Amino acid sequence: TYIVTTILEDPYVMLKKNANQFEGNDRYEGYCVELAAEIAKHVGYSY
Amino acid sequence: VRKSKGKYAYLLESTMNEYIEQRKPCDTMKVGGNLDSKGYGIATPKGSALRGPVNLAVLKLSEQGVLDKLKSKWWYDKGECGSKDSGSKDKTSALSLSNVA
Amino acid sequence: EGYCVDLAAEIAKHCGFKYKLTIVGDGKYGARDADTKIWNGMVGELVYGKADIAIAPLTITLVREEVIDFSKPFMSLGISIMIKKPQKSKPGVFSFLD
Amino acid sequence: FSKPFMSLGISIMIKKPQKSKPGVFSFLDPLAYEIWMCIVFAYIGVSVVLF
Ligand SMILES: O=c1[nH]c2cc(C(F)(F)F)c(N3CCOCC3)cc2n(CP(=O)(O)O)c1=O
Ligand SMILES: CCCCCCCCCC
Ligand SMILES: CCCCCCCCC
Ligand SMILES: CCCCCCCC
Repeated sequence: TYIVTTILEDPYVMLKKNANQFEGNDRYEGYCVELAAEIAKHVGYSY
Repeated sequence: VRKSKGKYAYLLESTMNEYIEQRKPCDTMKVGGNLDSKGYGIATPKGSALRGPVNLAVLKLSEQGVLDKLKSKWWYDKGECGSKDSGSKDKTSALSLSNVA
Repeated sequence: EGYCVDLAAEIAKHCGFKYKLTIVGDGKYGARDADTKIWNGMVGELVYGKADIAIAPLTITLVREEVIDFSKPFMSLGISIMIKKPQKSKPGVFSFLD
Repeated sequence: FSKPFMSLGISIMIKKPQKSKPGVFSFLDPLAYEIWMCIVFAYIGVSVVLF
């Protein structure tokens, strides 16, 4: 796998509500989160 | 700025200004164009094999109109006050009725 | 002498080298051929060994970055709108109700 | 670095001017309240003198 870093205090990556129900990267939601998913889908690598 | 009521003009970046205007109670607005020109970008350790295909994926997403869709969704489709009266009401030169009510 | 000329003069200052302001004989940009599958313009000149650098407003994209490593854009373009200046129209009849 | 996926710039943020709904008696603005009252008191004064 790969280790990916980002900042939290920004409208790009935010902690979605009900984070206790989710776990891992699924809890983090935001514009920058969708960009990371599309790039990982195009390149083809888990992260 | 919200308390000055037309007395304090804060100078910030374009993306943060558009988000604080739309995704917040819109008592302030952005006026004028950008003074300087900057640009964001994802990084990669110096001398790594994850720079070529990553750069090609960024240009592919920006060419297929995907980044413009994601921006219009998180900045406009999810604003706090929304877009009330999206059609900008032109400044009527005629005298209103409330002025002589 | 223009914008790209001054840009190349400033680039050659921070990166000392010998350069000649050559002009492309085709006057076109990077366009993939239908059947020949060969480039043209500045991309065709750089892919076949005709110039050392291209100080020109080349629109970066996916079809050109795979063959020519671009740099950070010095300026951003935009598909803008142009219209005639809003001059005073001819005042028609019933203009006293304004 | 990769190619810039988003462009930005130093922008200006000012308070959005409200609609500024004029008052009900906005037509009494060109003349102060002291003028309107002095006119009424001069109106009744001239009438009594004329009588
Ligand atoms: O890399 C490119 N850079 C370009 C730069 C310019 C400009 F800088 F504005 F001169 C223009 N023009 C805009 C209108 O037509 C006349 C000249 C075209 C360009 N094109 C062709 P396009 O892709 O069809 O737009 C490119 O390919
Ligand atoms: C401004 C409050 C008083 C307005 C008086 C208007 C009088 C009009 C007739 C003289
Ligand atoms: C500015 C021209 C207006 C013409 C209105 C004509 C109405 C006819 C009933
Ligand atoms: C407060 C002013 C009242 C005026 C009433 C009308 C007088 C002619």
